[PDB]
Amino acid sequence: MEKKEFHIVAETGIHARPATLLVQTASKFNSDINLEYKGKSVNLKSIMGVMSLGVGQGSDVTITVDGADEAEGMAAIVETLQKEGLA
Repeated sequence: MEKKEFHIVAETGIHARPATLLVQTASKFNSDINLEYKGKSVNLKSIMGVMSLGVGQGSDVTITVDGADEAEGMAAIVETLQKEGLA
């Protein structure tokens, strides 16, 4: 299991295209991937879950990756957050 904290700085927060690309990336892995904000956790492979969380600019979030491809899954997520300018 891998866990990492991130501070969201995009003006859009996790919404619109930045949110869809993130979920698409998460969806490529077999591990369980969860996003947690202010104590509530959602499946990062679910666009509905992510939208329900309502993560805006300045938010502190935690991502947990747990499974057979968790090393490359966490790495890919870190890469994607930085490439999209989310965190």
